[PDB]
Amino acid sequence: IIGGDECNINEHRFLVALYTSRSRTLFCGGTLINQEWVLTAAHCDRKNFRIKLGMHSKKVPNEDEQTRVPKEKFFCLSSKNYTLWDKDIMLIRLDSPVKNSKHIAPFSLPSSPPSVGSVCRIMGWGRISPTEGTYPDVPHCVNINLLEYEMCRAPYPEFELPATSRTLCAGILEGGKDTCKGDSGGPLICNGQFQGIASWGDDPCAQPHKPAAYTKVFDHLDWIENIIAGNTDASCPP
Ligand SMILES: *[C@@H]1O[C@H](CO)[C@@H](O[C@@H]2O[C@H](CO)[C@@H](O)[C@H](O)[C@H]2NC(C)=O)[C@H](O)[C@H]1NC(C)=O
Repeated sequence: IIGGDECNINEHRFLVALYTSRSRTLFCGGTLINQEWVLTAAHCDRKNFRIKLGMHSKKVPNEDEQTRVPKEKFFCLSSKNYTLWDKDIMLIRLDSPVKNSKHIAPFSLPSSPPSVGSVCRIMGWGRISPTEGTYPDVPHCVNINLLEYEMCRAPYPEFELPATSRTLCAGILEGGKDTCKGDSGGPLICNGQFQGIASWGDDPCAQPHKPAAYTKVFDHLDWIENIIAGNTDASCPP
């Protein structure tokens, strides 16, 4: 996360870290949405990975950290394909439930739709330098604005982005605050609700007028609810 500061140790109880099984290299964030399910991005999928819950500092672990692994992973399509404007979502059922603790608690799915002009917060253990390779020991947090999706189209002519999407466009027009490498898959919290999943942004991060795309959680409520209810034939919004 560029342009923020270390998160308060109590403000990210739902934030989880995806890391490799062997080197313990952190590669994405994610969000605990109840006692046994996590939402992250489809681009975060790996054949083998672990999920750390209740983590703040990497080297000075919270006493109540828990580790889980995916028992099941769900995607919009059997191909697990996604695009720059939709389908970048993965729902994970944990191998066993977690109990709430000082540093662990889920973020409920959103109950209202996101409103343009809201102020949102992002958080993760990604790079805190727009260019370098400075990865923090603790997660950082920063506030950004929810923009009209139309805003995300013009800055990226190479992607020929369609007029509508299943993503939210968020950032700061003047630059300086942004998601960055290692934060993707993590949550975008807007006006108190879990509204986005970090999908992609530009590199270097936090450039002026280069906002980032976050998969729109709200549009996927039916799909999420149906999978959790045990309807595996559920479909993402067309
Ligand atoms: C999922 O996406 C992959 C990669 O974008 C698709 O595989 C490509 O298919 C096209 C032709 O259909 C070829 O040009 C590429 O060589 C393929 N592989 C690549 C780029 O690695 C695939 O079609 C998609 N799967 C679906 C739609 O089921």
